[PDB]
Amino acid sequence: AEKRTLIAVIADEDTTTGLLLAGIGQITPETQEKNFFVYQEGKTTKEEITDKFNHFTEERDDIAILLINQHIAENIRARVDSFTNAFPAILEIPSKDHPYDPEKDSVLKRVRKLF
Amino acid sequence: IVAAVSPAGGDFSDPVTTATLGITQVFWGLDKKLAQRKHFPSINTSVSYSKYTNVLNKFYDSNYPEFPVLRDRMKEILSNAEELEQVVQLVGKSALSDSDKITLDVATLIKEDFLQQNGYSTYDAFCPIWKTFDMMRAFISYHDEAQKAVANGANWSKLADSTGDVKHAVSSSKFFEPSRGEKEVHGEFEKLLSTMQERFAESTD
Amino acid sequence: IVAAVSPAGGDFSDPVTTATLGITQVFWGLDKKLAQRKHFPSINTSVSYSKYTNVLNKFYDSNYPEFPVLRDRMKEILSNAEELEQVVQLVGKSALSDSDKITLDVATLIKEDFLQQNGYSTYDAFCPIWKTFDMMRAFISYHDEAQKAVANGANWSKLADSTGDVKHAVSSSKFFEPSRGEKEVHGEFEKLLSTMQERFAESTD
Amino acid sequence: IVAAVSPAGGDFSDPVTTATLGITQVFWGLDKKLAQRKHFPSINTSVSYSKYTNVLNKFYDSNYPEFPVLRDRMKEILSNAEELEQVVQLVGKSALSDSDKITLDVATLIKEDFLQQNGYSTYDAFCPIWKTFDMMRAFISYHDEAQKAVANGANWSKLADSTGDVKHAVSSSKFFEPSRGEKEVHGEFEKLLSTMQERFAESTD
Amino acid sequence: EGMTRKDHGDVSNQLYAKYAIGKDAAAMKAVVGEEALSIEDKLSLEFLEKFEKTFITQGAYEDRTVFESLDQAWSLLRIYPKEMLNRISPKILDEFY
Amino acid sequence: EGMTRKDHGDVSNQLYAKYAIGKDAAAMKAVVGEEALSIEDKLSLEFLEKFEKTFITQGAYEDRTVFESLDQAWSLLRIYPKEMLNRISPKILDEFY
Amino acid sequence: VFPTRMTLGLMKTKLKGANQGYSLLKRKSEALTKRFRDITKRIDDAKQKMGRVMQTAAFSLAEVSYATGENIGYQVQESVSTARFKVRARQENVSGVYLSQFESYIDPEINDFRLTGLGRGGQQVQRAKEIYSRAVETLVELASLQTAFIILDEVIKVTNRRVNAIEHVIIPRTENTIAYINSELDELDREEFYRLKKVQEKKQNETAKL
Repeated sequence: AEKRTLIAVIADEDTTTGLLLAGIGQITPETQEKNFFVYQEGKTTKEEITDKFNHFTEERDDIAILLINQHIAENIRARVDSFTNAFPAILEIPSKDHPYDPEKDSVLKRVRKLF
Repeated sequence: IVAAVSPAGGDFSDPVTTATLGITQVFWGLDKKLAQRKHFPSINTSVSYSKYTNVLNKFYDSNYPEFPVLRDRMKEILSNAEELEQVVQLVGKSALSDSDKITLDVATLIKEDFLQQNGYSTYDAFCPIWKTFDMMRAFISYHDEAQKAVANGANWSKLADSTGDVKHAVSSSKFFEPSRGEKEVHGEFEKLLSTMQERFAESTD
Repeated sequence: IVAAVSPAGGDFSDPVTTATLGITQVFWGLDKKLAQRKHFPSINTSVSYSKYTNVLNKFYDSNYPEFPVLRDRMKEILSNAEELEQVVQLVGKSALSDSDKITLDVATLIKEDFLQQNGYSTYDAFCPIWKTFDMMRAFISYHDEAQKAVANGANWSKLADSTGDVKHAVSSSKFFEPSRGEKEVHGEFEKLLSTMQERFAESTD
Repeated sequence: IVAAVSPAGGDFSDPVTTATLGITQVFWGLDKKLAQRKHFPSINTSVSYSKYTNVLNKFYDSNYPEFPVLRDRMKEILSNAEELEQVVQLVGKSALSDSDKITLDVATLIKEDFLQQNGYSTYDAFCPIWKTFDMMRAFISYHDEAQKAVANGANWSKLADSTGDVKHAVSSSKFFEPSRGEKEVHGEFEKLLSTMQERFAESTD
Repeated sequence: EGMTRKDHGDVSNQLYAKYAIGKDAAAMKAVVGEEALSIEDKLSLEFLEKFEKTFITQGAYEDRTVFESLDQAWSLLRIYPKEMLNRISPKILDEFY
Repeated sequence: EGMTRKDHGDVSNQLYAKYAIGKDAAAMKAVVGEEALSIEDKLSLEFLEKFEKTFITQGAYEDRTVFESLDQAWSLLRIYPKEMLNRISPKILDEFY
Repeated sequence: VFPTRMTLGLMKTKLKGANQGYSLLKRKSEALTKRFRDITKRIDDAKQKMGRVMQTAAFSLAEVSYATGENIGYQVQESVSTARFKVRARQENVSGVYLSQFESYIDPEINDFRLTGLGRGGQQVQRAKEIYSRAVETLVELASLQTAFIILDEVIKVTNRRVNAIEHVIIPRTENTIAYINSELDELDREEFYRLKKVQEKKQNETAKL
C-alpha cells in the first residue's frame, strides 16, 4: 500500500504551474530530478514525453497517481495503451482548451471491450 | 404411440431410453422447472425434434392455414433469442440494439401463448387448428413490421408505448373464445392485422 | 470387538467394508492422504460415527466432566473446515472471513495434538478421559474467545500476535504428561484457561 | 517383428493391447487428436519408448551423426511442450514467458513436419538416417538460439517475424529429395546453419 | 541407530509431507492459474523438482552410503523454516539440523 | 384441515425455496467476506442458521406436532420483508408474516 | 488410462468439486461485473467533471501569468519542494479481491510558498493559489476510484476465463472418464455369472444322469 504520496503531472505549462503552487509535485532534494514534466505544446518532440512517461511509471515508484493531458497522451498513444498497471494510476483528463474525448482516454478503451 | 421412458439405472444412458430415441422420429422434452412455473407440457425446441414435420405442415398448408412458412419462422425466433440472452448476462443491455430487443419480446409471446397452459379456461382445455394458426400469424406480423420501423427511425420504447392495447390483446387470446370471427376462426386476430398496419404508419412517422 | 477392515479391491466399495459398516455401530476413519503426510490415525467426522455416543456422554457427566458440550463444538470446528477448504482450493484465498480463518487455525491444533500421536507423543501409554477433556477444553475456549474478539472489533492480526504465548502452549500440549494437579487432571491445562481469559482482555482493547 | 494391434473396447486398457505392452521392447503410441489433424504415424514422447535407444545412439555417433545429444534434446522439447499446453488452454498464455511461447512453436513445427509421412512423394515418405539427422540438428539450433535471443532482449512475436521466410524453408525442406550434396547431407541444410546464426544477431539486437 | 541414525525415520517422514503438497499444488496450478497458490505452495513446487532431479537420480553403476543419503535429505529441507515442521520432535531436529 | 391448516401448502413453497438459496449464500459469504456481502444473500444466510438450528433440530423427547411446526416457520420467514415473500398468497402473508 | 476397479468413488468427488466451483465462481463473477457497471458510469462522468474544473483554474492562472509581465511558473518551480496534497493508501475489500483506495490529506504543517509581495503582480498570484488548492483537491478525490477501477477491470477478466474453463473442459472430462471405466466394470461382474452358469450346466448334466 503506502510507499507513494506524490502526484506526478504530464501537462501544459500553465496547468502544471498552478498544480505545483497548490502543492502536489516537487523537485526532489537528493535526486535533483523533477517529479513533474511541463510541456510546450507542439514545440516539444513526442520522444521527450515518452522518456518522461517511463520515468514516472517505472524509474520512479513514489508516484501514486499519474495525471496526463488528453492532447499530450494521444501523441504517445502506443506507450500509454501498453501501460495497464494500477501502480501508478493512469488518469487522463482534458487538456487546456480541449474537450472530453473518450478516445484520448486509455482506460476507457480497455474497459469497453471484454465487458 | 406416445411412450414415456425414464432412467433404468439412475442414468439416461440406460439401454432403454437410448434404444427408443433411435426408433422414434419424435422426441419431446419434459422439465421440472416449467411444471413448477405452470407450463404443462414442457417442450422446448432445444430438447426436441420431429422429422415427421415436413409432411404434416404440408398437409396443413392445403386446408386454409399458412402453416409451413409460419412454423419455420417460429423455431428460429426461439433459437435466436437464447443466444441474445447470453449477451444480457455477460455484457448487459448496452450492446443490444432495438431489433435484438424486439426478438426477445416476440419469443416471450410465443412461449406465453403456446407453451404455458394449465386449463385456465375451456379454451386451453380444447383448441382447434385454427386458433393455433391465428396466434402465430399475429406474432410474425408484428415481428417484421417492428424491426422494419426501428430500421426506419423508431425505438423499442416507442413501439411499446403505442402498441399497448393491441399487444395485450394478442397475449390474452388464450382465455378468450376463438369463435369471435366466425365459429373457430378468431375475430380478435383478424382485426389485429388492420390495427398493426395502422400502428406501423404512426410508428415510422 | 475391534475388527480391522481394509480394502479387498476398492477403497470402501469392496464387499467387506460395505457389509461391515451395516452391522458396525462404531466407525473411526483413516484417511490415506493424511497417512502419507504422517498424521495417522486420522479421524474424519464424515467418515466416522458412533451410535453409542448419547448413553456414553451422559455416563461421563456422572463421572465428573461437562463432556457432551465439548463434543458438539469439536464437531463444528472440524465440520466447517472441510467446506471452507473446498472454497480455498478452487477460488483461492484473497479473502476468507475473520471467523473462517480462526476455525482453520484451531483445527490444525487439533490435528497436531490429537490425531497425530503414535511414537510422537511421549505419553500415550494410557491417557485418562479427564486429561483429554482438559486439553480439548483449552482449544474450545480459545475458539469462542477468538470469534467474539473479531466481532466486538479488533483486527485478526492483532488477535494472533497477542494470543502468542498461550497459542504455543496449546501447540505443545501433546508432549505433556500428568505431573501437576491430580492423577488424571493436569494443572498446566487448568492454568492455561485463566491465562487465556487475560489474553482476550489485552486483545479486545 | 513389428506387430500392429487394435482395441475393440474403445480404451487402451483392453487385454490385447495390455498383453503386448507387457512383452514389447519398442512402443509407438497413437494419439487420436494428431491423427484427426492427420500426422501418420502420430506420437508424443510420453506415449512411446524404446528401451534400445541408448545402445543404438552410441552406434549412430560412430556413423557421423550427432545422434545422442539430439535424442535427449528431442524428448525434452516435446515433454516441456505438453505441460505448458495444459496451462495455455485453461489459464491463458498470459502466465507463460516468451521462451516457453517459443517451446510450443518449435514443437508444433516438428509435429507437422516429422509425423506427417503420408506424402505424395517418396521424398516425403523416405527420410534416410542422414536426412533425419540434419533436420533435427537445424531445428534444435533454432530453439537454443531462440531462447537466448529473447533472454538478452527480444520478443516471441518479433523473433517470429524476423526468421519468417527462413522458417518456411525448413518446413518445406522435407519435400526436397535426398540424393544431393554429399549423399543426403545436402548443402541446402549446411547453408541453412549460417542463416540461423546470422538471424540470431538481428533478433537479439 | 547403530547402522542407521535415529533421525533416519524422522527425516523420511518430513520429506513425504512436503512432496505430497507439492504434487497437489502442481495440479491446481494448471487449472485455475497462480491464484490458488500461497507462500508454502510456491516453495513446495520448487521442492518437488529439486528432490526429483538431485535425490532420486543417480547412475546405474552408482551406489550410495545411508549416512550420505541422510545429509542430502537435510539439504533439501533447508529452504523451509523450522516452525513449519511438525513430523519431527524438536529435540531430534536440533541435533542434526 | 383438522390435522393441517389451509396455509400449509403456501408455506411449504416459501421455506424450501428460501432454504436452497441459504446453502448457495454460505459458499458466497466465505468468498466475498462478511463486510462485502449482499443484503439478499445476508438474509438467506441468517435463514440457513435459524432454519437448521430451530426447525430441523428438536430434542429426543420433544414431539413436534404439525400445528406447532407451522408457527415456528413464520418466525424464521419474518426476516424477509413481504416484498421478498411472494410464493405465498397476500391473504396468508397479511395473516402471518 | 486410469484405474478400472472402483475409480468411481474418487471420480464422483472430482465432479462435485468441479460443480461447486461453477456455481460459486459464477456468483462471484456476477457480483464483480455488477459492481463494475456501477463504477463505469461514475468514472465516465468524473472524467468530464475534472476536465471542466482543470480548464477553469488553468485559465485564471494563465490570465495572471500574462498580466504581471513575468512568468510566475519559473518562480513556482524553485519553490516547489514539498507537496501539500498527498494521499494515504488503503486496501479495500470489494468482494474477495483487494482494490487500491486512497484518502487525501492536506498538510497543515506546510506554510504558503513565497511568490507574493511582487507588488501589484503579487496580489494576482495570491488570489490564484486559493482557487487552485480547492480545484486540485477535486482531481485527487475523484482519482481514488480510477485505480480501483483498473484493477477491477483486470480481475474480472481473470475470473471470467475460469468459469468458462471449468464449464467446458473439466466437467465433461469427469463425465467421459467415469463412463469409460463404468462400461468395463459392469461387464467383469456380468460375465462371471455367465461363466458360473456355463460350468454349473455341465455339472447338472452329469449328476442328473446318475
